Amino acid sequence: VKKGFRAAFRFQKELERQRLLRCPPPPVRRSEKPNWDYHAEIQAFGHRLQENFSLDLLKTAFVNSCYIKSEEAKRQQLKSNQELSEQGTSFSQTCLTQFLEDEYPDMPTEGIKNLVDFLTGEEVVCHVARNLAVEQLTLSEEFPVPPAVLQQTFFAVIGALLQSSGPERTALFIRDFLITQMTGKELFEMWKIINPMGLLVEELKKRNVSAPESRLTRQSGGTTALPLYFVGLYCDKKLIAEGPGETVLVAEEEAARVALRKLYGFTENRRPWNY
Amino acid sequence: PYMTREQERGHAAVRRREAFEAIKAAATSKFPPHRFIADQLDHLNVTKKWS
Amino acid sequence: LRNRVTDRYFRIQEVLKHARHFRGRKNRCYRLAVRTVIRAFVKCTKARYLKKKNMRTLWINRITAASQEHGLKYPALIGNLVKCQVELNRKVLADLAIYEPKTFKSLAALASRRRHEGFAAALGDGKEPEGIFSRVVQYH
Amino acid sequence: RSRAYTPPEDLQSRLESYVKEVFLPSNWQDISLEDSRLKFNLLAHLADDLGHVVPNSRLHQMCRVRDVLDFYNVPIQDRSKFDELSASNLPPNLKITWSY
Amino acid sequence: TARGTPSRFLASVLHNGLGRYVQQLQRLSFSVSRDGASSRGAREFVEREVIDFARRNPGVVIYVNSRPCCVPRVVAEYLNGAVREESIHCKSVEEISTLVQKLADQS
Amino acid sequence: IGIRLTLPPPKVVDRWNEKRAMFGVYDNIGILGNFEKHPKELIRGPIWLRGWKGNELQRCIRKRKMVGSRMFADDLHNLNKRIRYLYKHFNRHGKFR
Ligand SMILES: [Mg+2]
Repeated sequence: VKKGFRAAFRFQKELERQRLLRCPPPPVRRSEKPNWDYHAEIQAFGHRLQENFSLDLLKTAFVNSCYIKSEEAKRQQLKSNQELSEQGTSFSQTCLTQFLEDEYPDMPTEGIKNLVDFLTGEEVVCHVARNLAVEQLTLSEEFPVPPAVLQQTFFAVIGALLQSSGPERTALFIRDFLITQMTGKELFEMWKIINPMGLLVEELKKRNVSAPESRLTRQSGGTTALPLYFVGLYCDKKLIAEGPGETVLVAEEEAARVALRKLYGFTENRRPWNY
Repeated sequence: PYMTREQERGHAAVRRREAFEAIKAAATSKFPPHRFIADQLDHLNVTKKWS
Repeated sequence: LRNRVTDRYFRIQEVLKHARHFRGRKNRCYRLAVRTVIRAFVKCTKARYLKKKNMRTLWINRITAASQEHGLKYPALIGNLVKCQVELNRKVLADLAIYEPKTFKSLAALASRRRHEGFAAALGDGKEPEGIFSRVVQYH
Repeated sequence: RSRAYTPPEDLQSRLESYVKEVFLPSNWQDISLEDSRLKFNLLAHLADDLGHVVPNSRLHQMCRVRDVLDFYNVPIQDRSKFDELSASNLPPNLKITWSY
Repeated sequence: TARGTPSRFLASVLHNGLGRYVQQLQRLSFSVSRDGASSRGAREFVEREVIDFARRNPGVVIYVNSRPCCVPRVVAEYLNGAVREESIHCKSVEEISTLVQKLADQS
Repeated sequence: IGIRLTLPPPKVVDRWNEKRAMFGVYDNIGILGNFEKHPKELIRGPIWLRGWKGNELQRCIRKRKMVGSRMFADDLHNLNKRIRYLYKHFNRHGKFR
């Protein structure tokens, strides 16, 4: 028994750490930990993004309808979220279609609808609102905040910024948080399609150009388990696109996708977004 | 050479002498530093507390 | 024992957090883990020199390969780009070789054009007009 | 009994009144307190009145009446640091607590 | 060493410079002993520098807890939910100021 | 693993004990009690080191000549051998001479 206290204290806390790694507790929400002042942190959320809100309106932007119902379930022993989220998602849909119709004038509106339904999807918006401290300020029933609820609160925050400071500042907000989520993503990672060849055929009918001949430009290792093909797509013996693949069908479909990126201006070499 | 050896003689004796008088002067000006009351009393602040 | 050492689990564990990924008993037995951990740190600092060296030879391999695609050799490309006052370096030329092969093709065209003006200039000797790409920009 | 001191606005006339009541000429601010009874009466009246006493660490420092005058018009303000920080007009993102 | 440690690629949090710049530091949590020799430089930091600091960036909410600690800490929390706990044990005010500005400037 | 698993019982120390509150009193009995006692007449301990400090060979010599006559037999014997050893060490071994 070695006399002293400091090594027993250090060892006591290392045992505490191995207890936390072996059996970690279920994650508690942030408002149920020390160092929380809700009002101060809503104000901080305002100043963080570099705009002003009417603070009561932003406060109602974080108050869900599930929270009021389970809260009144807890009373027996507040304005909801839905109006602001309605306004915010209506506005963000029409402004995203404004930006994406302005900077991509050749896109089909099916494509603009799938882009906008990507930039306002649950995956994108929930990825954005967990890094703007929206989730920490959401008054929700259950933790972690389920993704439909958090989508609703994010567009509620957009609605509150709209009523706060008009359509131009929210346009810059949506530009700076939702549009930057399509950086480094290809078009058909966002607008998924089946049968790009038929789509390319129909688009070439709309420009009054003939149907393209798929036409094998380069190949290698044709009789092996690792071939490479470049199928080209010619229109009146001038190619519009050419793409590679492991088989011929794969390369032909992919050349169809290259042609569709080229018709719509959504190439890898397009002029970047001007911020 | 730009000069003969007769021409160069003592053409830099002053600057050499002043340089060595500087070396000599930094050598003979070596002494313990000043000790201050403020440093010794400033050790009392290790038990400065709040009220 | 007046004062014997209490805090010795932590000295051992300062060494052994660096050895947890070795093999054999080097990962657990301090006496073995110390020799291997020291020896790992010495390699870790002498490897900074070799990181720089091996990147540079990697770039010379990639510039060599990409310039052999256009018929040039590596000394011809680097020499006759210096002589055009294009002071791009090996990292950038290797990255242009992979990612921007038209810029790399035009750099190989600029270097072979300069190389031929070097030939024609150093063949017809005497007072003559200099080459067009052979001219230098004087800085004062 | 609280160490807070706020100097009065009629302190010149009060202090002068005490100097006359312990005595009296013009240029009364340059009266030496070399007499020990005179100093005890003067500072004892002021301590009795103002509730603020010249400490032992400073008691030899006043050799003129002017020095007592210059002593009794520094505001000695006494409160806890929790009451100094929270009254120093905090921005809305500082929060200070005192687990004491 | 690099083979012992994990590695990652250079990134931002939500494309942090594209649209606008967002301060990635949400909360600081100072905990400072009232009577205690290790939190002296923390005390002089709360008295002198923390109000100026709290005004120079309002997106950061700062909690000074002031309990009887034996080692004072600062706990930086970030927008992406990272937590950096650093000690300000026996540091001068200037060293604490450079540490807190270091935590502010990073992600 | 020679480290203890539970932290030990706390060390309750009374700083305002009788001994601690009155430590150091009558250290100045000389200089402000008219020099009738020295402070070294305040210290209690072995009779051969009241107001005397020496290294170990000197402590052993002094102990032998001051109290060695009534020392026990094998203590006296151990002490004679310690003086004999410490003699042969201080006088014939070391670095500096
Ligand atoms: Mg080298």
